[PDB]
Amino acid sequence: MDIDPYKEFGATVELLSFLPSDFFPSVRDLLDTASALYREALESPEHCSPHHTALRQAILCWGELMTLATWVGVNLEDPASRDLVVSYVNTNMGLKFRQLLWFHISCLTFGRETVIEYLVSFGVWIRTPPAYRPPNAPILSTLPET
Amino acid sequence: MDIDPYKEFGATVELLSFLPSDFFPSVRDLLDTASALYREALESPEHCSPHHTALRQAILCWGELMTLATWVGVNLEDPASRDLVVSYVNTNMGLKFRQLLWFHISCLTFGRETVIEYLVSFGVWIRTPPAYRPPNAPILSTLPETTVVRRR
Amino acid sequence: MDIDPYKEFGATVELLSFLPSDFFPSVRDLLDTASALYREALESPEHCSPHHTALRQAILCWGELMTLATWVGVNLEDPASRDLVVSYVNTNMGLKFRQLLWFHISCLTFGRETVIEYLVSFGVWIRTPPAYRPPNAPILSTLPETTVVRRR
Amino acid sequence: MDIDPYKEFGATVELLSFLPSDFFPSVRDLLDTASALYREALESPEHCSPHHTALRQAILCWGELMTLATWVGVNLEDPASRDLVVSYVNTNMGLKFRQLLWFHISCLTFGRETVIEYLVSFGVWIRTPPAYRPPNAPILSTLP
Amino acid sequence: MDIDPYKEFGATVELLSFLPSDFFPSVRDLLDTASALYREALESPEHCSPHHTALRQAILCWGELMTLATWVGVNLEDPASRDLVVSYVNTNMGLKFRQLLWFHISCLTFGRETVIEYLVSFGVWIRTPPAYRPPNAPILSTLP
Amino acid sequence: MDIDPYKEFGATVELLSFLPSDFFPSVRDLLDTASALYREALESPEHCSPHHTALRQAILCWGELMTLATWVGVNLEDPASRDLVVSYVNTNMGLKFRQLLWFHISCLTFGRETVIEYLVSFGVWIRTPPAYRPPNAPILSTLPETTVVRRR
Repeated sequence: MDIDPYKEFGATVELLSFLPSDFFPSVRDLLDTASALYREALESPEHCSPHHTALRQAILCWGELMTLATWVGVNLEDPASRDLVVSYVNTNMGLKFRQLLWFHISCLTFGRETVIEYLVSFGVWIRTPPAYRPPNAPILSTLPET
Repeated sequence: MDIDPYKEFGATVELLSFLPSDFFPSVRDLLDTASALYREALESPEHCSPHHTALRQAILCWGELMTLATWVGVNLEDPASRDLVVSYVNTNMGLKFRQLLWFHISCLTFGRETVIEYLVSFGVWIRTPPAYRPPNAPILSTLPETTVVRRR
Repeated sequence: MDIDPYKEFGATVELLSFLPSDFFPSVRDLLDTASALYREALESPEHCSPHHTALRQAILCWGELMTLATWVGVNLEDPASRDLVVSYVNTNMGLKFRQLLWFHISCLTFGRETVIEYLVSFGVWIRTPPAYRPPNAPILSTLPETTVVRRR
Repeated sequence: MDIDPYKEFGATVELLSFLPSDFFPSVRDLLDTASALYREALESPEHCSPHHTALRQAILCWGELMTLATWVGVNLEDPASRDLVVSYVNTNMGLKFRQLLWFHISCLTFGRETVIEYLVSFGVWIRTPPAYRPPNAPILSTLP
Repeated sequence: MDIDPYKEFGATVELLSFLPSDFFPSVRDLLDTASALYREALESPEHCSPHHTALRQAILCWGELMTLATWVGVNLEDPASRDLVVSYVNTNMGLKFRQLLWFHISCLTFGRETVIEYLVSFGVWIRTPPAYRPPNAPILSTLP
Repeated sequence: MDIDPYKEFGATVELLSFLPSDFFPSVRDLLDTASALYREALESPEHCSPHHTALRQAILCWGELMTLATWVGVNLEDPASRDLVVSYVNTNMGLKFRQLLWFHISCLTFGRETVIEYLVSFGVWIRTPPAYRPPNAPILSTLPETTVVRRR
């Protein structure tokens, strides 16, 4: 079955690929951000939003993957195999999780539509040659202008 | 951060613990049932209900796990380490996926409250000692077992 | 082309694939039943329903296959080839034809919405492991108590 | 069981017997035409018409027969019987499939009336003796 | 990117594949016809129709390719590669240009419906076996 | 024939010929942008606008040119001829294609009347000699202050 994790929200894996891989923060900062801002709501027994349920599923899966990594670290008897698998897991699933968490945390903080607008603007600016674009990179902010 | 995947639906992992680990069907049967009943909803561009969102997330994760399994299948030379990894992944994640799929599929077809009522009935019947259990264990169905329809 | 024969009727190959091979009667029983109940309607030049058209095509196809079986049985000098061909044809196409005939006859007798529900019930009951399965399957029948008394 | 596939559609085998067996095109051209013009409908979840229903069953049946042709090609070791079976299946059932496909494709494209009057007429042209038969055989066309 | 040039106009490559490659006229006859009938419109400052837009781009592209054919003819010294390049450019891209020009010129002259029914029908005449194919192949005409 | 591709849109080759070669992004950027913003509209079977039709023709033309580049790269035995042909094709047609794609994408994003004014402004500023030219060119941008705050 062909399922896209962003289609229910209107976003596409073709819109997220548009930004460069090095843009997204590390998992440690995104998990800390989530713990700081939304821990209580996530543990709430109500369906606050579809964003909360997606975050809940993604966090539990990452936990299970980390448990698997630790079990491979105790069980697996040779250094090359354990090293190879720890690298593979960390890099590929970390990048995927990083994109998904950044998208949902930004949608909750700034509004999904506003976040998508910011994404498009930033992608467009990274294509424009530097002599012919505004000098400061676009950033999301929540301070008032006054 | 401590999250329970059932708690937003008003069940608990402890309530499901009443079911024995070998109760749940195989992964292939659950995926076949989902393919038969719900493909068009799951693909559709609407958040029809929280159950569809949860199913969507679970399926993608299982898919990525299978991809990793196949990648380990190519990459590692030593058979024993890859065999250990594959057996671990299949057994441990398979059982968890099996439970979550059974729960969300049953809640969609029968109704979440109806599924909770079954769980309770199954638990009550399994506590009874074997010398006194009636042989008709509870099962979820929509029909009288002896349904007769007389057509004109 | 890829086609699902059931999709036009709102069922799927997946949903029917849970029925075991012991469930279907013999081809001789199904042809007897189809004739005894519907010969005149089938021979009518009217589009009575899509079920009638599907039954018509299938019957003629099986007739042609039986003609092929009689031809191979005459022409080939080697009994091993004859036996291999006849056994393959009878077992595989007879089982496929048996499933399709049972589906259309049941839809005509009971009605589709009813057949969908009964099929779903069977699929749910059969996936239950035998240690927990109640001993008697769901039955679909036109005689509820097999005692026939003067109608009203 | 007195089962004529054209009878529910208002023709008969006997009427269709006016066309010689050499007339009908190859199975490949018919399948190509069907794939080009009706692929979407023949795979959609509706009975658009009974012509749509009959075509689906026929296609699936040819599929099963071709699958059997593949099984025979592998599992019999005597080449002579294997060839005899393949040649018989292709020639005899392919002729019937070609007739049925041509009839339903033509009925969908031109309409029953257009096709059937055409049968009755091509027939009239073929009964004419060679010395008076015009070289332009009748042909179906939508151009006014 | 799933880009079929006929799809926005209600045909497909697959339908257009009924015509053999020998059928389409030479590029010179098509360009002569376009110059004789639409030179004024194809050079006026309006989008009279999307057929007018598609034709302009195609003509400019053929122009650039022919300019490249002139540059290759001068700047490569090995004659064998120079000839191979010229022959490849002319044969392969000229076939595609001929198909596209024929389609748009015909759609402008006779109208989409007239052209397309014609495709569906010429196709029907070609699938007929040689022993029964009438010698008069279908042809587009405006005469009543 | 002689044709101006811009004349149907109310611009001319002359007006655009003032833009320098350093102004246009790479072809890889423009194809990425065109896909990311308009793939579904382009694949729609509807005449959304003449801009869509022009973009469609150009994309297919560039695809065919790239096919030619791969063919020449295989078939020719002499690397000098290959390099001369590939470099010519890439530089001249890539620059032409880059200009046309930038024009149509900008017209779709900003709107034509706006693009005309901006082009005229650039042409006026660029013809000024550098000793008197103010140091920063006119900019056309969708983000005025590159600080993005919750919309109204």
